[PDB]
Amino acid sequence: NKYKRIFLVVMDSVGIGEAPDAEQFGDLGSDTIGHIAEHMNGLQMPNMVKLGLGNIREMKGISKVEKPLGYYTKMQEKSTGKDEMTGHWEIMGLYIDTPFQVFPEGFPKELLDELEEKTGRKIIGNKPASGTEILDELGQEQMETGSLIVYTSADSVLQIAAHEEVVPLDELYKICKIARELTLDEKYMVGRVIARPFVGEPGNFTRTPNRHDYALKPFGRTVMNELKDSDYDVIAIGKISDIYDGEGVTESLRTKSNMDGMDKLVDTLNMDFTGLSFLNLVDFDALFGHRRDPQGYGEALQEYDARLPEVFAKLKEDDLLLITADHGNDPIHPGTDHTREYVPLLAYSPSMKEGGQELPLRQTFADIGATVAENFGVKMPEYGTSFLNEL
Ligand SMILES: [Mn+2]
Ligand SMILES: [Mn+2]
Ligand SMILES: [Mn+2]
Repeated sequence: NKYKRIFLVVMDSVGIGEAPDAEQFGDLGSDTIGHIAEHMNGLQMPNMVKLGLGNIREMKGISKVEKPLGYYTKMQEKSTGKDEMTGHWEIMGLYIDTPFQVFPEGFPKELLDELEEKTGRKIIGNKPASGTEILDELGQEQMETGSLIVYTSADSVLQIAAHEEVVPLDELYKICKIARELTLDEKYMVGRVIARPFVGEPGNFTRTPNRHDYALKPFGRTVMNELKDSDYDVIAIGKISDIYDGEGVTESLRTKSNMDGMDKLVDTLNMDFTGLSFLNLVDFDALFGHRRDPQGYGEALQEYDARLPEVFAKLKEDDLLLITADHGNDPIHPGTDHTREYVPLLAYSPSMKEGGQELPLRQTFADIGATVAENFGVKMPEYGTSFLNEL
């Protein structure tokens, strides 16, 4: 092995400017990091700058350095969609023709009609909403009628809420399984169906930890699958295990925040493993990008950057750190959807004594997957070109 451990960090939604095909998606002008930097009157990310973020692209407060710690370039998404699954699945060596859909105006009547026909239940709601908002509005009617509250987020999900005393958990799970079957259809391709049971009285409803998720497996065996099958460790941190529906995962560490994500990364640095530690920092996307909150997004990026020196200190000569993103989600852009953007790529090992250089632009996110596979001597993915030898 060239490297014994690879630490892969997806800064979720942290895009570095509109991709060549951004027009198709209505994403002309999109620039996640750049617009955040302008909002902040300069972003304070000195550690990402030291790695060479500014060498990829100069933005307000983010300048190039003469000697970046590691190698740098950006990646272009090759798959059709810009959704949560597509980006991650491509990173791990796939190509995804069929995008997952989002539903800013709610689900098509055809889909909801079939769900009603199959379940014998009425559906109410059918809108994007937080768990709290939707229960405040509809919790009581749901309790009184035995209907189903169906709602969505800004991502590709169909959520079904029902009071635990009115709809038994096992019946709610059965319904979600029906909904999962109906949404494997490119007319309304849903990434994840989520059971959202709740308890309480009107004006005091709370969602319970009896949530169950119904996700799709990646459309192909991934580099994670190949690592696991070759007896390597694959440690998933945050939503990673969920994103891949556990495929190729040997250990999964739940996280509650970006700072907690960095704590778990540090935990894995302290573990003797051989293979991949794979972190998703999701706050950027979930709390700030979708909510179009550039101030909060900027603060989160500064908080993340300040955690990096400890990571640098713990990396060994045979460790490789890869930092990237999965799509954009520009907090100063119309609507609530992701933006089609290039993503940054930083590749650092303390064994890089002369520092790094610019890499050729990665024509698919799958170049990460290919690099990981080549490093560990496992079957190469169908897509992606390794940059291992460039490091
Ligand atoms: Mn757009
Ligand atoms: Mn994402
Ligand atoms: Mn998202």
